[PDB]
Amino acid sequence: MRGSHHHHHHTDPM
Amino acid sequence: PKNKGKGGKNRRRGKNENESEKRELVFKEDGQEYAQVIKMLGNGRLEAMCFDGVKRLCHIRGKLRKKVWINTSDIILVGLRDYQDNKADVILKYNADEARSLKAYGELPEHAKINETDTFGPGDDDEIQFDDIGDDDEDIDDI
Repeated sequence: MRGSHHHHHHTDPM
Repeated sequence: PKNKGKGGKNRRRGKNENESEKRELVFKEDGQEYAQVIKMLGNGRLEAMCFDGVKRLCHIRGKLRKKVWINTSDIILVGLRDYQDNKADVILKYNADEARSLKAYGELPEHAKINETDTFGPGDDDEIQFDDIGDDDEDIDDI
């Protein structure tokens, strides 16, 4: 969410 | 673990260990009418009343006894003319999941209300195997 590449998407494996 | 599909990039398989699985929903049959259970009796029979407003004791099927699931609040199909009318023997069991299809069963309207749903497929499922991945719980202990 913070610090990666502008704005990531879907970073929660469930 | 979300999105319950089939084809894509999950599970992965291809052994074909003797195919013996496939969905097969059944609808009301000619001569037989659908019904709704209200109360349960001993075991070989159950208390139910047809959506039309007819209370009758539907006896559990023999052959279906191996795969017949009856409930006090579920849809079912019972054959008529076998008990000289009035009574009807459950020919097959209309599951709750199927209930969504019941609109398709041509029995219940779009405003009909279905009871029980369960988190996909039947519930309860006593006894468990493996039970790996955890042991010490981790992350949460008291919640």
